[PDB]
Amino acid sequence: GIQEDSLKVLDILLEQYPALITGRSSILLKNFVELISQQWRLKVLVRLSKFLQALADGSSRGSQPNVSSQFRLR
Amino acid sequence: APMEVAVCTDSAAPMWSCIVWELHSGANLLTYRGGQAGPRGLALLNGEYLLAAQLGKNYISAWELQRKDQLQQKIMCPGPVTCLTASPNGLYVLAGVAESIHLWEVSTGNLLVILSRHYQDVSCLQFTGDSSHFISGGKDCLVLVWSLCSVLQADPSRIPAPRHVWSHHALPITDLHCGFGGPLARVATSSLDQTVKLWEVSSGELLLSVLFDVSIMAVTMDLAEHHMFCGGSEGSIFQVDLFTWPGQRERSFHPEQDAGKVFKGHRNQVTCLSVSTDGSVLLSGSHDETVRLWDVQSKQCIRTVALKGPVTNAAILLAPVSMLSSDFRPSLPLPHFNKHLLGGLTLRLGLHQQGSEPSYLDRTEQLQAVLCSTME
Repeated sequence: GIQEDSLKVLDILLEQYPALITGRSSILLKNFVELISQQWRLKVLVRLSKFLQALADGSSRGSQPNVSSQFRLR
Repeated sequence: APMEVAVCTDSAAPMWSCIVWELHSGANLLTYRGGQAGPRGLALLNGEYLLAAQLGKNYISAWELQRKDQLQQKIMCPGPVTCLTASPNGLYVLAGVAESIHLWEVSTGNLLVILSRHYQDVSCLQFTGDSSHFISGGKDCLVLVWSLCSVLQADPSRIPAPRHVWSHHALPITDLHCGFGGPLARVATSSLDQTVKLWEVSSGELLLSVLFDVSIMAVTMDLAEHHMFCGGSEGSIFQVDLFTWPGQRERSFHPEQDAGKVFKGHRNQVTCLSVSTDGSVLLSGSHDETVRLWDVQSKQCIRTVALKGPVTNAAILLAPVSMLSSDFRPSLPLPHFNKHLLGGLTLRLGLHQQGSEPSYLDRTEQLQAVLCSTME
């Protein structure tokens, strides 16, 4: 019950500032795997797709010399 | 000093069919007698044979350079020949039949491949100045860049495809000019939609889209790509300056100056242009039965040689040893050009070392070494 309470919180602030949720994700993706590793698993998957959609939506949103080179001595 | 000639042909041919007259003297050098020529249908082969197409008929004549009379060899094609072009080295003769791009070989005489991608007639055929690529364009508003390597060593069951498909025009093409180079050259295709575009043959990209007022029917460029003399459908010979470069990709002529960059004096179309070597006299044909030389530096006429009937082909060459000499029997006879699709090379050896003979000091040193060795 504690985990499902926190899981609801994630859907709350996801709507309002969807861009900045993906900044410090790192750990959170693992946490989704940790609990799962039926119906309880289903409710996790509802916003897990919304979670993965956040990265996709967040990340998605002659006459010039053309002489700049990308070779670097490093 | 070198010698510059100006090959001219007329579409009526009452007496002559290809008159060669000196540039700065106006005197005749060589004439030829035979059937009428064809637009974009003249090409010197190896500097020895003057092949020419035929207007309307489907075959190609062949004149030996030092002979006023037609030879008995006639290249035959299964359809109306439209344009012809011989490769600069002289190894390959390539002609266009209806929509096909029939390709021959001068050495053996075979017919290697018959390429066929245009959807309508082919009305221009040019070879890049090192005979590595040949650009073909036709009345389907398409300009294709083939490659002499891929279209020769392709499997009989591989149907070779063009390297680049340039489709930006909206009306039939009329002329091309492939500059020096090879895989670094630049093409200057021109269509009937009042545009003259300069492409790149290395990557295949547009570079310039000058839009004129009247339909362009001939484009030529200075050998160093300094000027782009685009003909007109009314008589004017417009001139674009590629080294001033206002700095855009889609220009327009009237904002690009006027009345000081236009050759005038013609009364009909100009389906012929060619710039001399140094770049100071421009030769232009027309449809008003006149071939006149210009003065590109000062936009003035020099002479107004008048042919009979419309002018089909006109260009300025650098007179080879053939025209200067009086006999010059050709090195190799023209073979039997086949008309059906297919080792045995026919060539003269001992030409990769011409002049690589020992010098005087080398022979003297060898003789002295022999003497010294004999003394010991």
